[PDB]
Parts: sequence; C-alpha cells; structure tokens
Amino acid sequence: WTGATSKADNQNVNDWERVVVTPAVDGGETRFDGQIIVQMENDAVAAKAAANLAGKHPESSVVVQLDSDGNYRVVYGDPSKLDGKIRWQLVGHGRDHSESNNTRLSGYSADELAVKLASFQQMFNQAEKISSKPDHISIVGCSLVSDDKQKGFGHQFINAMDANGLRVDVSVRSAKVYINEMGRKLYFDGKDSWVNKAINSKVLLSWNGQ
Repeated sequence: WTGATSKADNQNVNDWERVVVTPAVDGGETRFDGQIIVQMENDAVAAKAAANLAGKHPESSVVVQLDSDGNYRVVYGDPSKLDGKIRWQLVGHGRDHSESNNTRLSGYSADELAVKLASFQQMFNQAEKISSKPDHISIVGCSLVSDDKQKGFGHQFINAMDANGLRVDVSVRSAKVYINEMGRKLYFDGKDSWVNKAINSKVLLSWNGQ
C-alpha cells in the first residue's frame, strides 16, 4: 500500500468538480465550534469524502477547494460563522514518489503544504473578513498508506506548520467510502480496489508546551 499512483490534479480550482453535501442523519458530537474542510485535489474520492465530513456537522462546517496557486472557492457553508479556534481537515490522496523516502499529500511535501496553508490562513481570513485560526489539523488520506508513512508525514507536517507561524495539533488517518453496491464502508487501496480492514489506525500528534 503506497497510496495513489495517479498524478495529483491540484491546479486550476475553478475547473474542479463539485459534490452536493447531504446532512448526516446521525452526525454526533464534536469538540470544535466550527471547521474548515480543505479539498486539496480534483479527485472524485476526495470530493465525496470532503462532502461526507461536512455532512456530519452541516451547520458549522465550511468546505473549501484549494489549488496549488493559492486560489480557492467555498463550495459549502458559511465562513462568516467561523470564529476563534477551529478545526481544519485536509482531504487528499497520499502518494509515495520513487526517488525519496517521503510521501506527498495531493502533490505536496509536508514543507510545501505548510507554506501553502500558512498563506491560505492569511488570505482566507482577510478575504472573508473573519478572525479564525486552526487549533487542530486533521489529515484525511483518501488512499490506504502504511501506518509508518502516515506517521512520518504527520511529524514532518506538524513541525513545518510551526516553522510557518502556526502551532497546531495534527492527526493522520485514512478515509473510508461507503460503497453502495457492496453496502459497506471501505478503503481505496490507491490503485483499483476497495479494501475491508477490520481495524482502523489513527495517529494523533500534540504539542506538550512543557
């Protein structure tokens, strides 16, 4: 399991596909007062997974599509309701690329991603006339990748974010997709198959401040 084999389509946000959000009928409870869900590539799995996350908390979630140039569009929700400390969820495919140890999320190394998000933080709040900053960032991979490469990117990302002026807690996990004809939520193996895993793994990194 080495994530998606395709090339990340992360350019020209205005040409991306949009998915309708449907309010989850058993949403649940959440810590956060609100959240921004950032879809980082034009991919059907990512677009749907992003919409599914927003569905869980339809009244307090904002879905944003964001390309490599820093351009974005709000495809769901009301950013004006975002205030204070919130959650970010990043949705895309993890990919291992040949000549390096590391992994990349929607085309970006952890450092490149941190630079773009720090820029997005500045631009988005000013454009939308709001005062918000992430308290926690959840990385939601749409392709199955091993536990260790998940942990590796997470550690790189949380340090890179801090070097760009944003100290946030970071979690990393793989998303499941409900497969209607199979009637089950399954993981995409990054290539051509759905995978049923009995056990889900999630790593949570947090600043101690000690």
